[PDB]
Amino acid sequence: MGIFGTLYTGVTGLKASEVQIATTGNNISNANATFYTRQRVVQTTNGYITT
Amino acid sequence: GGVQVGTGTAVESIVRLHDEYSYYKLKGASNQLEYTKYMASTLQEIAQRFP
Repeated sequence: MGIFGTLYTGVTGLKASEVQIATTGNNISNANATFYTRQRVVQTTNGYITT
Repeated sequence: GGVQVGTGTAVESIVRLHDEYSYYKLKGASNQLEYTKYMASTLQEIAQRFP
């Protein structure tokens, strides 16, 4: 029953999918306006321990 | 979002080159050549008229 909570949490991870819609659309945005400088992507480090 | 968007591409409102004054050099030059050549055309022509 509590695991059901995991499912909506997964949806939050799925919403992480949506940004790559935003990124691809935004990144594509710069048509030949010859004055642009890019903006670019990141990935993060992590670590988690238990008792 | 978390980053501002300079949105893509657009066109500029149309205009003509900075300077004409060079063209002014010709406008003045015209008048004087317009003098000499016209004066010439008449004068030598006349010079043959009455030899």
